[PDB]
Amino acid sequence: NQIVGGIGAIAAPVSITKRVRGMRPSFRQTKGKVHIVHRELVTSVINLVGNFRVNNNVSAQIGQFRINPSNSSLFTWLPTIASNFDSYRFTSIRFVYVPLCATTETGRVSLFWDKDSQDPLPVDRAALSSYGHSNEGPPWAETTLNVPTDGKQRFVTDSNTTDRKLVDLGQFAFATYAGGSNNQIGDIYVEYGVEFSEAQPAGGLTQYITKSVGATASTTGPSYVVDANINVNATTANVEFFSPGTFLITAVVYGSTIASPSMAGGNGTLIGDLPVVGGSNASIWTCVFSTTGVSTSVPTFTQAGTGLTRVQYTITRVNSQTAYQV
Amino acid sequence: GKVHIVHRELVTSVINLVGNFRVNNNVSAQIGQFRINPSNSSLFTWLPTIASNFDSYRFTSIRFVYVPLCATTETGRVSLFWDKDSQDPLPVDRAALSSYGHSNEGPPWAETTLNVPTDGKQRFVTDSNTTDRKLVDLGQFAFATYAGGSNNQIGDIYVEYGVEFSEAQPAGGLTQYITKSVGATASTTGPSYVVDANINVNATTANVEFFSPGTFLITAVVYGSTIASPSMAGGNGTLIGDLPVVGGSNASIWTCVFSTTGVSTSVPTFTQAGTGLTRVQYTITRVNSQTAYQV
Amino acid sequence: GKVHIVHRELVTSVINLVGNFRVNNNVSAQIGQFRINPSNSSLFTWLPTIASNFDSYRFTSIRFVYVPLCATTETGRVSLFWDKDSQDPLPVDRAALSSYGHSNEGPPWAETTLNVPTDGKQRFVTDSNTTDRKLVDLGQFAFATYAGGSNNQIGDIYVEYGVEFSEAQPAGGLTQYITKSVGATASTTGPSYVVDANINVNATTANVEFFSPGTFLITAVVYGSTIASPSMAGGNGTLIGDLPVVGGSNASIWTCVFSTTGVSTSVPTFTQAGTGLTRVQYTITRVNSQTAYQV
Amino acid sequence: NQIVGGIGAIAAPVSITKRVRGMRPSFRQTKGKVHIVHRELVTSVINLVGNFRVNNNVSAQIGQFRINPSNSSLFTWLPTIASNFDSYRFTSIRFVYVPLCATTETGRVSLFWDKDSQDPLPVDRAALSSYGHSNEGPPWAETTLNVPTDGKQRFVTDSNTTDRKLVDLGQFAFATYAGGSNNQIGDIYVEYGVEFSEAQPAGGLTQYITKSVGATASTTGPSYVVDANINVNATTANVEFFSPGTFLITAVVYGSTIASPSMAGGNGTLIGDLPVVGGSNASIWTCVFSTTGVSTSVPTFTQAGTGLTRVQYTITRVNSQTAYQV
Amino acid sequence: GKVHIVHRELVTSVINLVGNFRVNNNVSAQIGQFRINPSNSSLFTWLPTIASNFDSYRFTSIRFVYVPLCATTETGRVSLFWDKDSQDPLPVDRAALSSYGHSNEGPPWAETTLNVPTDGKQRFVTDSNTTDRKLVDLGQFAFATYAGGSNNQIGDIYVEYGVEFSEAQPAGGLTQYITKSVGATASTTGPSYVVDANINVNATTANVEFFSPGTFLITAVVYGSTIASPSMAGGNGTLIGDLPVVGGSNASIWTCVFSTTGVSTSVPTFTQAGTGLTRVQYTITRVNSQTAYQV
Ligand SMILES: [Ca+2]
Ligand SMILES: [Ca+2]
Ligand SMILES: [Ca+2]
Ligand SMILES: [Ca+2]
Ligand SMILES: [Ca+2]
Repeated sequence: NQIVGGIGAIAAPVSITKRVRGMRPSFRQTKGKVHIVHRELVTSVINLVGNFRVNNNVSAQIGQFRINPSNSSLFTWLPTIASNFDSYRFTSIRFVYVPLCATTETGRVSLFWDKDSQDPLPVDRAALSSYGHSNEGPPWAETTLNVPTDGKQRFVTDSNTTDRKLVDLGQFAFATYAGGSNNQIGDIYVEYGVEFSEAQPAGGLTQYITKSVGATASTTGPSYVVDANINVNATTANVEFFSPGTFLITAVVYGSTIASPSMAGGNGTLIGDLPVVGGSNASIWTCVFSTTGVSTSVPTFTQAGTGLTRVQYTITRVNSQTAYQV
Repeated sequence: GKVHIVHRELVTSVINLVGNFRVNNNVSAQIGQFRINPSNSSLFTWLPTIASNFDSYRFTSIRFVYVPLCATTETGRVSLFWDKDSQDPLPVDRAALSSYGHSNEGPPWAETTLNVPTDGKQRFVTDSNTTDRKLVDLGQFAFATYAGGSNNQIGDIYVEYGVEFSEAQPAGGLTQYITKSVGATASTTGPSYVVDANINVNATTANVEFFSPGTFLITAVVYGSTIASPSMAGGNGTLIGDLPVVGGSNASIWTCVFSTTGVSTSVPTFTQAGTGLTRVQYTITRVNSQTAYQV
Repeated sequence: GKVHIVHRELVTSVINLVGNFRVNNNVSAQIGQFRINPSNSSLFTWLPTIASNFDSYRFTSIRFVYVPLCATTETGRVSLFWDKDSQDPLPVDRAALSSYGHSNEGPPWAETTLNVPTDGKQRFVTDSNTTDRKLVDLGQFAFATYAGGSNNQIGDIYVEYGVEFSEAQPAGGLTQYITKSVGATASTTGPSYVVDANINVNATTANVEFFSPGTFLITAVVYGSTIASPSMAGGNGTLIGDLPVVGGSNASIWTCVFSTTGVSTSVPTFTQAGTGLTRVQYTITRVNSQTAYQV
Repeated sequence: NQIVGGIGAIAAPVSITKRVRGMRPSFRQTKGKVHIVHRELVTSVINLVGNFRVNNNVSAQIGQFRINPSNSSLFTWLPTIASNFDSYRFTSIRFVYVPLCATTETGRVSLFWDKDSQDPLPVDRAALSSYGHSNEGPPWAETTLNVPTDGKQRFVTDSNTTDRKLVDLGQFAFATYAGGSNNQIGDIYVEYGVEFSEAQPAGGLTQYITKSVGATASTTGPSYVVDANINVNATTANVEFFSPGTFLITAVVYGSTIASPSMAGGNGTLIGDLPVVGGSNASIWTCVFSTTGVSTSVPTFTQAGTGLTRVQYTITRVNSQTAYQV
Repeated sequence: GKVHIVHRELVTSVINLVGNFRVNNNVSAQIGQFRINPSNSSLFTWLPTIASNFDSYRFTSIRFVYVPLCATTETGRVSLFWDKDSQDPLPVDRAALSSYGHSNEGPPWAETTLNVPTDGKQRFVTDSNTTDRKLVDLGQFAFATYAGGSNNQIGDIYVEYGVEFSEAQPAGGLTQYITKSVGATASTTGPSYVVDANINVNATTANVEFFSPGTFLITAVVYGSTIASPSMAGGNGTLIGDLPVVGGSNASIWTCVFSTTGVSTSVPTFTQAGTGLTRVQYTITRVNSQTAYQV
């Protein structure tokens, strides 16, 4: 209760941390608009040593916390009920950072908001500091930013909508530029109040991406993945995720002879059987698996093959007890 | 007729030593060098890209903050102070800075602000010509640190201002032109990104490092006998482009785009070797990351 | 948090022909190239160095004016007009020319103004530019001359405006980057001080020529067989510094500071010959005069 | 905000430290007496391990925080305006110690006040504890002492005044006797209110000391240095400072042949050129330099020479842009 | 400065089938295709002849009615609904359309209206370029029918609107240009009268039918080997002029003026045979009955 002498001074403890409760969502209707407020987390920030890095990976994949109720990577409970509406408006939203490391962890972190959604995620240390809404902060003290709202209603991303910039409240991000260690530091909570209007039949929750050696990116659906998948001719069909959760996939390739997908030795763990067939001109392989984060080498599938023409996947989110013949 | 911007940006990092007294992260203190003026590119880093398109200013309110970066277990004393004329000499011992009328010390694990009083008069922005550079500034800012116990970056300082420009001039750009020879130094031209410190004589000696953050585009020509390639790796700043290079008999021209974090270490940024050298030139611009030389 | 800038500046020169139709000084006319947007470096000159530090703009007033820099003894009507959607394809006849919602036809020796209305909307500037640059602009400006005349310069167009920026970005650069292989249809980034008019195949063909005024700092690499030195003189643009150059075996790098103006005479500005070439790169930026090379 | 359990107890944090502001001085006149109150620092205490030590060096140089408005070693802003008066009186003065190390730094420190000014600075551990005004304290908690004032007016030390004991309010000191490490620990602030009376033409701010093999100490002016300079016959003319700041010096020696002053390899850094001439019977060398602290071996000038008779210096305080031909 | 018209015109007919679920009178539903926008010539039929002379609009109030045409003894369910973005996919079963917030069903022998809410913002009219075509529209309208028991036209739907145009553009016309080859489809240009469905390969196969009402003027060129004459009789639409025609060896050009009612059947409208064909072109304009090719 009493800190030892002297008096009236600044004291630095070993750790400070708020304790949180999982409050329920609460609804409210008003003039045909349904209003819902809730709080959940997004991710936990991890730092490197001696290297600038933003959003837990070095490629940093522009977007990826695109603030929009259809985005599953940021909101984890909102988008499965936001697919019943075609318009929204944020009435209040703030990002809360709460630490979970000791005071002896070093490396000053930051989190910030941009208004558009294709500014290519800065690399210089000085370019981070000059956003209009940010918080410089040490990695052991809580920091919160508000992000300003509008009156304009936007759309809730049911189609491809390639100029995905007029329908977004902005973009959220965070970065670290010192350190330290290679541990978790804290986790970012977001609490928010939204509106919805003009109810709709339920849209899909299934991504369909295509990739040949060319146009990247002829995709549709909610971006569980984005254009980060490597194939040229060689032992090259690499898929890796960044969004957490557990998914149901189905793949189809084309070209010369192939091999089996070697998922072992990387992120994400099997849960079923993954039946596979092919090896002459095309092959199909479906699976179901869970994954956690994360940024690392030797990515999550490394389908080799010999000489390839096209590849295309379908991704959908599903629980545990949906796998194959167990 | 008078614009009025309000912004909060970065200045520089701080680096303490093991129990001495340093002002603005060097010995010998480089008199001036943080004169607060919207064209001084060495302290502001977003402001002077628009102060080149004006001539007069008036700071309506300005404060300097200091946020921590280090662990709470590191000893130190950081201090922030302000003299109202630009070329009174900087102090040399820690006992002197208690006498400044606008000062604020504090431990390196807590935030620290100070205001700096303004006045309702207008000044000029151009500083390449005014000797003396004394009535064209609103003052002079300097920080200092005096304790142990490491050599690590233990924070940085941010400004929070409000300006009033008037009667615009045409934008000449933000490029530098740094010549150098084995002799008189250094005949700069432009803003002050970098710096009257770039070691080169005749031997394996053509060294340039930076001390301001940000991403940059540099071109350079050299002269003399056989020049080796610039091996940029090992020091501060990382390559983002392709680094084209040519020559090696009488001259060698090479462009680069990169970004540096500013904090320093040993083995500086570029470090061309060469064999026997005469002179060198540098043009430094600040530009973003999309404009990289592709491979 | 809304700055407000009022300023007046130049766009481009106007040249006419011996009795034909032409929009914006060429016949291919390259749809949308004078879209009005604060980050359009081909339209504004002083503005986009400020505009690359913000996201949301709003013109509060904008007014175009045409002054004659020509004698009163020559004929050929000029015209100014404005279209609020940014890719209607640039008409061909005289008849549909002078019937927009805002236009002012005039003779080539008289001063001619053009108001253009504003909206109370926030629009983004340009940031990794979209595929329908139509919701982000406040309109599209173009001029046209017909039934001259001669083949000389007969005036230039100035812009008065007033803007409100908001939501400050980090400092994007003002340098651009253009690569050109053989059969290229170039990829670029940053502003647009040039567009895809820079011809090269394998022969004495490595050409680039400007249209926008002002001083410039360029760097350029080439690749292939032996490369001749660039021969600047004979056409547009005047050298101001040293022009260092090296290479001639597989790749040559050269850097220039220069100033150019206005009309293209019938020869491009730099004209490297070479003997066999693969690809060329450029890095254009806008500087002032004293950032030259001093040998 | 809330310390974890239990409740109503004593908690030890990682660090405590006050944050300070550089308040301006403020003047006041009353009945012909000018009254001025101000706060500034003096030094930062550094400790050894396993050895008793007082005022950051082992020789400890009796005096050296002699509390008097002419003393530059303690007050750093006062003496340049206290040279316009011939009498003073302290109305309120306290010494404040504020920590800057972590809790894991050990070695209990102390600071104390004596009333005279030639008590020879104790060496025994027990002799430290029994001063009439002191504070035993750990090196991580703030401790303050007041020091009692009088009504008696004293003089402000414009002359040699060899019995420099009736004109002083006392003597300040501090010491450490355990540890620990070899780091800085904290710094001592002094806040004080003075008076002045009977204004004067401005006296000098220039010390002139002499030294031969004999009478030590035939000096004048403000004691920037004190009798700590070694010369006997041999390669022996050693000068080292303890007061911080930057100075203008001029030296003159006598005797047999000499050598150049080798300032490199110790405390204090060059700033100009130091022209030097001589080498037959006498030699002159001036310089200008800054120094920081400090107590170490191989002192700051080590003028060697061969066989010497006298040496005498002149010291004055001056800013940076006063050096030779740059 | 802003015009304001109020009008009530025709959209299209409705045709039910024997007990299935069809949306907008076809299977596969053709995503979009009734995006409500004054340039969408596929739903309005008097409006876009004046919306080509403007750029912006704002519907101030708009309702859609459905009047009956069939006998009262015919079973059916017609429905009218509206999604507020233009490229959400259309429903595929009758169970889905109960979830739309603005819907109104009814029997095919009674009148049925629905409103559609507006908003006070202005959009653009041009849709040849905006991908995505999503923020330039006020919504998307579609009807559907789900019962028996015939294949007859059982009504039609009418709009009743009020628009506010502003800042006119010059009238380019209303012509189409529909190229086609045995391969990629179809590279339209202009309004959407007709349609990405016109069957032709090489055999007795060059078929074009319409689905919008009105009187029209079409020209067409063909290519390949021997072409037969267009036998227009037997299908929808009646000749009103002379039908001139020429050629039959490498190409054949033919103009026609006619009117079609739109409702469909088998054996489509024109149906040229030919022998072996390469490509075909069509220009379709809407024009009245006095402009017929006389005999
Ligand atoms: Ca939607
Ligand atoms: Ca000027
Ligand atoms: Ca931004
Ligand atoms: Ca005296
Ligand atoms: Ca138009």
